[PDB]
Formats: sequence, structure tokens, C-alpha cells
Amino acid sequence: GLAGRGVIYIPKDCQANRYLGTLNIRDMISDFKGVQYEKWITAGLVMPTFKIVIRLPANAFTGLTWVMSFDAYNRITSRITASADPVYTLSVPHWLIHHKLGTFSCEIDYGELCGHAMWFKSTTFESPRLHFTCLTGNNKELAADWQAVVELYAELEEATSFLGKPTLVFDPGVFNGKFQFLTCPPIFFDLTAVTALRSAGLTLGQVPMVGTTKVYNLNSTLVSCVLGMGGTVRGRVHICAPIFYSIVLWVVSEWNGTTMDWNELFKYPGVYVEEDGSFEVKIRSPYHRTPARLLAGQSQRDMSSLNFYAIAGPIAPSGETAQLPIVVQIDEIVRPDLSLPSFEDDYFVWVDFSEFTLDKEEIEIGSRFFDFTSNTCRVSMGENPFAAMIACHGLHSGVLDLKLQWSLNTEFGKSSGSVTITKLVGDKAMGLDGPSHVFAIQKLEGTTELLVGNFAGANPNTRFSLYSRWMAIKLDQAKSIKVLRVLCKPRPGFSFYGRTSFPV
Amino acid sequence: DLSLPSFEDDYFVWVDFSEFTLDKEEIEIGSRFFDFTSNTCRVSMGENPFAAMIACHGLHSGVLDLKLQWSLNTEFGKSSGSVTITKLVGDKAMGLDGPSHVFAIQKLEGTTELLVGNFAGANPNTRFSLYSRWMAIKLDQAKSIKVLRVLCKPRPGFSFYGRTSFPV
Amino acid sequence: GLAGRGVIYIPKDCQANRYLGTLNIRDMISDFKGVQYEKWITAGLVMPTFKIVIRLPANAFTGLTWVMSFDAYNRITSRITASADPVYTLSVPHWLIHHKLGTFSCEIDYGELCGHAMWFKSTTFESPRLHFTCLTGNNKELAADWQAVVELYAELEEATSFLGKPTL
Amino acid sequence: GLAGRGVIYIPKDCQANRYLGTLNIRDMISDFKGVQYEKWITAGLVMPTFKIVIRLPANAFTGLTWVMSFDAYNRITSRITASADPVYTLSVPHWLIHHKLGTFSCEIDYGELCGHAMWFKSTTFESPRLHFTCLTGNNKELAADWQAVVELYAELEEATSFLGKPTL
Amino acid sequence: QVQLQESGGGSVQVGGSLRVACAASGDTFSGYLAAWFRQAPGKGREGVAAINSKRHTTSYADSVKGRFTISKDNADNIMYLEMNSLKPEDTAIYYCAAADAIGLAEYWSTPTLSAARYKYWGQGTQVTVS
Amino acid sequence: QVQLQESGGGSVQVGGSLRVACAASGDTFSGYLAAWFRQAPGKGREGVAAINSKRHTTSYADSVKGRFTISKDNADNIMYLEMNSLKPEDTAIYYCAAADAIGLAEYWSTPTLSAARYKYWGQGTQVTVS
Repeated sequence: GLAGRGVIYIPKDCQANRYLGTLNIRDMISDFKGVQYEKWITAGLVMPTFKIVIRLPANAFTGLTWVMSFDAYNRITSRITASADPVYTLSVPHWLIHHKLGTFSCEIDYGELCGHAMWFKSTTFESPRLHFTCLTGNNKELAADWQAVVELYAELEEATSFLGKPTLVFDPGVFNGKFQFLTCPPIFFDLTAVTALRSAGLTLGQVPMVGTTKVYNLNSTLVSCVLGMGGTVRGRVHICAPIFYSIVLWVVSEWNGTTMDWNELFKYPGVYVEEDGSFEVKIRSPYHRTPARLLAGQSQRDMSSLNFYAIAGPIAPSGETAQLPIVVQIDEIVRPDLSLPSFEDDYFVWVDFSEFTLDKEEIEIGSRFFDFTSNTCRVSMGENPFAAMIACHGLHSGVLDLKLQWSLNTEFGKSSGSVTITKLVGDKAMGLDGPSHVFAIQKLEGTTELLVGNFAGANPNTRFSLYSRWMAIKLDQAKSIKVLRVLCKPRPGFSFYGRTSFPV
Repeated sequence: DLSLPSFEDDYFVWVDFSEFTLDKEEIEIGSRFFDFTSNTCRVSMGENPFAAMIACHGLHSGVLDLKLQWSLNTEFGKSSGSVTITKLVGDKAMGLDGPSHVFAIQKLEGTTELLVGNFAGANPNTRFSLYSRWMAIKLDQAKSIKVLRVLCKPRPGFSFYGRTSFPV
Repeated sequence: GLAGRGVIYIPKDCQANRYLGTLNIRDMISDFKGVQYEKWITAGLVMPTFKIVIRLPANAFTGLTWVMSFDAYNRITSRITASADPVYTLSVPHWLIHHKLGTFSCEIDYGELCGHAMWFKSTTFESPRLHFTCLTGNNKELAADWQAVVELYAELEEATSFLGKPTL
Repeated sequence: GLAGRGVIYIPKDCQANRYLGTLNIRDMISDFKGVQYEKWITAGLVMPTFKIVIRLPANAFTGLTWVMSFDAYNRITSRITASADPVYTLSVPHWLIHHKLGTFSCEIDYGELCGHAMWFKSTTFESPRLHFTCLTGNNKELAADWQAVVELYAELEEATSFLGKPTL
Repeated sequence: QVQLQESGGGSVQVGGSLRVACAASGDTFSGYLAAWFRQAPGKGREGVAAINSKRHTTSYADSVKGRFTISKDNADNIMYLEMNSLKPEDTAIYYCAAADAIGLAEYWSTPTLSAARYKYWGQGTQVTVS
Repeated sequence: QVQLQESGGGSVQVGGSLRVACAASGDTFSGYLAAWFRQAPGKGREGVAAINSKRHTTSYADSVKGRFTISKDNADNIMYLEMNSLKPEDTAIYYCAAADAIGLAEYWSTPTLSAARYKYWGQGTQVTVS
């Protein structure tokens, strides 16, 4: 069952991080009119499992590699058009295709990746797109510009529900020590130096950033739950090099700093690697653990870091001035002894309103989790990892309990008025006036419940409004309240559909 | 044939802040058990045998519950402001802003929970700072509170590593 | 498995409470380069159970005794340099060695005493040290100054966790 | 059982018969202080069977080869420093290492080669040495100078007699 | 990383409007959350209005609403302060200062007015009235 | 156990600084927590600043901050009161008094200013202004 086809145009001299153009599955199934396109009309909406097959010639003397980044949503489409850094295109579920190998084909399950079956007539959420980039480039120029065809073989049977399985159900201990799609920017060894030391930071969960704008990815937030991590990481190296580049390198873990002379260094446990193949290294800590995040007055090398030394240098034949890239990917952590989780089942602060400048004020929340936009009062939000899992994932569902906390600026004996919350079905133009509470501000605490979702079952981050329950906070006399807070714990039933990164 | 133990499973007083001389004041506890060093208010500590087992032993670990107790110097009808506690992971330069509570000082009692430890698992007496949860008490209007106390009971899971003496 | 060696210099007329000098295990395993010192590099951090063996001649006519005080931490190191009272050196886990007996050797478990396995490249917490003092001295002067060798026999296998069993 | 380590520095354009430097096992076991170095003190004199493991990257486009000549005695050390002809370095027990292959490791029995177990404190007969030379060189120049590490894995148990089996 | 050049301040009659010059981009982004600042003799660094530009969120200072505005031109894509009407006391020189390390807690919130957060500081343009 | 000898008090102009003599050690320790004290005619023994020296913790009296200081020289290792500026009313003779029975509840706490705790009492030095 072949449906959809596309081409990508690769210039003669590809560069590292250069943009090779994108293509979307909506265009390929619509443009390439076929059996499956019109079988996708009668079926309504489908949840396809289909294998992309990229057809390129196998040639081992240029040492190219390309990263295919699959974003269901257009977060990074605007970022990536010029000088696409590794972090933007490696923070989304991605597959590396190696030029030495040929006809790379690896399936994708659109149920486990994106979670929501898709419509035909138009697009409700932005189309699932694929971005290609040279992760590292050829040493020297090619003969002339070339091309690659990308095909996707699918079978279309009807989808029963708009929602697949939830990717993860949120709980306080959520980190089991297993990773998906964790890879790093290319480490580069230069040829001139007789020896070389390179260092990879081992403290995951530090929200990798280019230098100006941070990037939230799910692996970082998933590590940020625990306080430090265990030992014995296992990952494999991929040597992106021509056939005539060669290097052999020794891999150890270091805290805090490198022994200068080598006859002290070879005593440590470490792995030699001269080819593309796995290593397994155990994390060396004075405390047997590594914090996994950094404090205010601290650097990144002071903690544990895993180091690559070149004991026998990268050798070169007569003509190459180009550097040799090494890329590592961590499949798993093994023999885990994880420390205490950061946050227990107690509540976490969600939003806090303060500096009310105009009285008889309302604030509208609705079914959405964030994006309140209160124009007569200042608002603040939490850094917590849960609100990070809301920004990383595409669709989120559930119900979350509330509390209110406030204090009084005026004298307690001059107090008056109330803080109410109003709960409707649909927006107040029409509505059924469900359970609403009027708390007098003399009480100073209140607790209620809120639903995030729709009739469809889940609500995404970029805003639309679909019929659901609508909650608004109304303040009778505002100036009284100096500061207001609301902290929320999600009920056990919760879900996150889709996987993505949020470039902020 | 041993007689009755001195202290039952009820709480024991841990630290008490008083004589606030400067308003809009904070006090930082952190993950450490002692060594608060509040420079704008006077502090006092307990003689109790538990805080003695903390000084004798080298490393101590666990989680201990809290309560707050305070009273008002001003008139109750002139009262204003709050006493909050702020709970982070790491020091406030970076942090995740975990569960924090804002109690109005009109309530007069509050209860929370604290962890003493690290990622490594235990925190000793002479100070260093290793990545862990960090708790600070912030007072909006300080002069109101005449005396503040906090009394803590450790949860059953607790531990003491090492053996030593403390010459004071 | 012999690793580490040290000497202590005893003056001819020892006094009651006089200080006979200290020695630390970090220095003895680093200085005496051997099988176990470099086996302690590859193992990372170790939790050794090792027996100190102090070799002194058995002589029953002077009635000496020496107390060996083992402090993992440097609390008493500053106190004890001059006129070391009994309470400072008897409030730490300590072993009495009797001059009538000879070649006193009693093991120590660094797991049950100090609880935390130790690093090599540098010291995170101050080194485990040993202080020796005459607990009571000879009736009359000796013939001339003398000496004692202290040895510690160890076996080093890797430690799984930074924490042993909690002491209590 | 790793003991001893060394490096050799290979210039960018190796020549046929050029001298790539030597290294002696006495220096590597003394300089690289370890488990086996000090296990070689207590054992007295040892007759080790140990495998040299030379770690170099496998690259098939330069067609290099190096000859490792092992002389227990310093007969050829003075001859070979300049323009080392093939016969000097191929008349001693020698092993060819091919650059196409990688991580060449072939054992040596110091009992069958040299026949006499060796002392530690000093050298009675001149140290067993290893000389490396390019037996034939690259067609064209490399990119830049490079390096190779040589390791020798040994196990040291005591030698009963000063003499092994007679070779013939 | 960031260059800044500004002019357009000078004396004016009450009820007057002084446009402030478009903030000079530097190093090819000019997208960072940036807030103006004021002074008073003896009183340093009180904040003024700001915009979170990418979300189109406006923030204004206390003591002022409507007589200072801050907007971004869609075509020029470069922030500039706008002042449509003016009270006598604008004594200070205004400052333009931007912060580029925005995280997730500074994004959906209102733009902060604290001075300690903004790492890029520049001279700014002198404004006063008789 | 403890000897004390002091001088250095005398009349001075307003804004003046009188250093007080280093507390005489006695019996080879001089490490005890020690607090100064003041009087008023009709009003006895109001406390003044103190130091817990070994932890480097400072304590000051109410009604005074910054114009009385108390510090320990690292080399001399002997406490002495320091007064950098002075208000008219210092009427009393100051007293130096130390307590050497410190426990664990007086160690991590702020140094106490209560008069009843300190068992070593001495005459002290006369200070006044016109």
C-alpha cells in the first residue's frame, strides 16, 4: 500500500546544520491521488501506522548524516529556516539516517507519537511535518547537486476513537530510568592535535539552550523530578566519518577535574571504543550520585561529566582539513539507584495574582490551564515540572483540584466583600449555572475543583475554544486582597497525548 | 527496670524567633537542621536530646514535620500581612518553585513538612551545600509578630550515621 | 593484605594525659604505595573493615597504658594538642591498649563506626584520624626514648552505596 | 591485571627504516605505580607471562607496518638510533604489527624468550627493552603527527628458580 | 550581542507626545523582552512599561496608565516607547534594557518590572519639561 | 580563672570613637562568650553588644545598631569593644563580663544579653560626654 511521495533537494556541498527543506504528510497524501487517499475519505478519521522509506544511494566516502525531525505541530517550523542548530531539531522525536547505510526505512506509529487520529477535509491541528537537516557534512565538495526520494507505505483502517493510549499517566515518581530519543549535539575532534579531550555534561534536566532562547524537551523535565541520578549509563556512539578517517578513544567519568598526567588516568574504569558500537560506563561520584541540576553560583563541569580522550589520534590521509564528528546516544540507564523525588503528593503552586490596581475585578480561567491574560492585575506562574509536561506534550487531559489562599492588606475589621468563583457550562452568553461558591474574604481559604478538557477529551496549548466547563474568579472588592495564590494537585487520572518540545 | 521515658511521641520545640527589629524580613532554613544565623532578629534553640543526637553523630538523615505557632503584638483588628514559607529545589538563583504556603497572620497556626538531607542521602553538621530542597520563612509584616515558634516531630523513618562527640 | 604503616615516638618519661601524636589513614595508604592503594583507585570508593595491629614490646614493670581515640572528624584535633584531658579522648570511640600485654590488635569496622565509604582523590569530609595518649604513666623514668610501629591490614572490595546501615 | 603503560610518538610522514623510539618494562612497572609493582616486591623475583597490547587506530589507506623488536640485552640499542636497517631489528625476536589490522596484542613468555626471572631493586642484567621501527612507510604524508599507547597486562606470582627451561 | 542607540528626548509643553527612537537591533535577533526605566533625584531605577512581544502581552507601570504606551510595529518589528501625553514630572533620563534568558515562568506571566533581571544596560535619552 | 583590666574611657566630642582596651586574659583560655553592659542613674544593667567568638556570630543590643560594634582581632585573639560614633547619652561606666559554661542551647542561638547568666563581673571603665 503505497501512498504519498516526495523529494528533497540536497546541494552539492552540504554544510553542518544547513536546512534541507521540509515536507508534510497532508500534502503527500492529497497531492498523490491514489487508493489510500480516497480510502481515507470513507474511513472518516484514521490513526495510521506507516513506514517512511527514504531512498538514497549508499556511498561510504563522504561521511554524511541527516537527521529527520518529525513535529506534529509547527512550534519549530519558524525557528529552523536559517542556521538550524542541533538542539532545535534533536529535541523533537527524530531519526538519524546514515549515508554509509542505504535505503533507510524505519516505521512510525502515529498513535504512540501524536496520540490523536487525523481528519481529512481540512486540518484541525497543524499538519504533521518532517524537517531534514545535515547533522554533519561532507569533508569536501561533491560532483554535482543531487536528490532523494521519500516514500511512505501505509494501510488505512478506520479509527474508533479520537484518542489513542495516553503516552504517560502523571504520578509523583514518574522517572523509571528509561529514555526515548535522547541524543546530543555532535562532539568534534580536530585532526591537528596530537591528543584531545572532550567532555559531555552528564547532568540531565538543565533545559538545553543555544545561548539566547531556552528549549524545553521531555527528557529534561522527566529527569528534573528526582534529586540526582544513579550510575551505569549505557549508550552507543555513531562515528560519522568517511571510510578513511579513523580514531580510537577512551571513555571515562570524571569528578571534578582531569588528572593531568596519563599514567594516573588509565587506572579508572572505562571503555575503549574504536568503531560504531555501544559502551557502558558507570557514573563516578563521591556521593555515589550526581545532582542532575545546578545551583545559582555553579558551573557545569564541577559535577560529574563523561570524558572522551584520544589515546591514538584521529589519523588522516593526505588531503583532509575537515574535523571528525562523534555523536552519542543514550538508550538506557541501568543498575539505577535513584534518589528521593523532588516533590511529594502535596500540592504545587499554579498561579498567583497580585497588585490589583482596579476594583470590582474579575479574572477568567476557563478550561485552559494557562494563558489568563489579566490586564488589570499582575500574574505569575510556576516553574514546576508538571507545568513543564504541559508545555512539552501536545494534548493534555484531566481534572485537577484547587485551593485558594489569600491575605488582607486593609485592617481585618474594615474588611468587606467576597471572592467568588463562578462555574458554567459554555461561556456566559449561554450556560447552565453549575456549582458556584461565594467565599467571604473574612474566611481566608477555600477549596474547589476544575476540569481541563473538552467534549473531545483533551485541550492543547495554542488556544481554541471547544464546548466545556468554564470557571471564572470574580472579586467583589479587590483592593482588600494584597496577594492571592492558587495551588493545584491533579487527581490520579491524568494524561498527556503526543510528544514535542517547546522552544519558548 | 527503666522508668518512664521523658518525652512521648508529641512534638518538641525546635527554634523560636523573637525580637524582630526590621520589617519585611526573611529567615532562611534550607535543608540544614541548625545554623540559621538571622541577623535582624534573635533566635533560640532547644536543649532536647534529639538535637543532641544530631550534634553527637556525624551524618544525619530524614524528614521531619513542622508546625508554626505565633501570637500578635498589635491589636488583632489592626492586623495585616502574612507569614509565608517558600519551598524550592536548589537555591533561588535557579529553582522549580515547589509547594509553598501563604498563611495570613490572622490564622495563628500552620503546619508543613521539611526534608533534611541531600541527593547523596545525608547532611552533616559543619556546613556545605549539596543540591536539595530549600525552605525559607518570609514575613510580610514582621513587627506584628511578638514571638514565633516552630516545633518539629521527625517521621518514623530517620537515621544517624557515624559516632562522635561534640566538644562545643 | 598489608597497606599503610606509621610510627609514634614515646618520650622516656611518659606523663599522664600527655599527647603522643596522631596519624591519619589517608596519609598511610597514600604514602605507603602498595597493592591496596592502587586497588583503591579502580574500586572507586571503599568501605573497609581493617584491623590495626600496634607492635610494642611486652614489659610488665612500668605499668603504662595508652588510649587510642579514633575520630572520623576533626572536632577534637584542635583541643587535644596540649594537656589532653581524659574526657576529650574518652568521649570518642576508643580502645585501651595495655603495656603489660603486647602486640595489641583489635579490628575496626569503618562501616559501623563511620557509616560512609570514603573517596580517594581528595577528602570530602576530614580524614579519619587516630590520636594516642598516655592514659596513665610510668611510676619512674625509663632508660631512653622509644618507639612503636602501627600497622593496618586491609582488604579492599568495592562499596555499593555511599551509606552503610544506620547506626540507630 | 594492568601494570605499566607507555606511549610512542609517530611523525606525520613515517619513513622506511626510521626509528620510532624505545621503551623498557623496568620503567613502565616502576613509573606506573600499581597493584603489580608492589606485588613484585614481596614476591622477590618473578618470571612473568604477559601480553603486550598496542592500541592504534585501524586505517587501511596508508599501508604502514611496524616491527617491534624485543631485546633483553643492550647489544643493538647503540646501533639502532640512526638509520635502523632491517637486519638489526629483524635478527632479534620480533613481532610485525600491521596498520590495516588494529589493536595488535600478542603475548610474550619471558620464560621461554629470556629464560631468567628478573629482580626488582636494581638491574643485574640490562633491562628488557622494546624497539619500534617503521618496516615500510606510507606512500604519502599524513595529516598531522600522531601517537600510540602500549599497555602490558601481567600477573605476578613468585618464581621458584632463577632458571627456566633451557631453550635448547 | 546587543547594541542600543536612542534619541528623541527634549523639552515640550504639557499634553505633549514624544516618540522614542526605534531600538537598534544587534547581532540579528532583537526579540528579547525589554523594559524601559526611570530615575528620580535621590531615587534610582523605578520601572516603566514593557511588552512581551511574541505573545502580544502588554505590561504597564503603576502610577501610570494610558499616558505611556509601548507597542511594536508589525512591519518594522522593532520596539519603541510611545508617550502620548505627559505630566510635569518625567525628570529622569529613560533607559532601554532587555533580557534574553526568558524561561517558562517569565513567558505566560506578566512581564516583570524588576531592575535586577535585565542584564543589558545602556545610556538612554534625556527627557524633561520646564 | 578570669582576670580583667580595662581603660580607655573619657570625654569626647559628638561623633567620636573610643576604642576600649583588650580584655585581659586570665588562666590561659580567654575564649568565653562575653557581653558588655551599661547602667543609667536609677536604672541598672541594660545589656549591650556581644559576640559568640568561635562561631563568628555577632549580637547587638536594641536601641543601638552600627554606632557600637564588637569584633575580635584575628592575630591578637582578644575581644575588645569598639565604638565608632556616639550619641550624647552613654552616661554609665561600661562593664565587661564573661560566661564560660556555654552549652548546646547557647551555642547556635544568638548570644544572650541577660545579666543573670554572666558569673564573672568586673569594674570596667568610665565613659561620658559633656
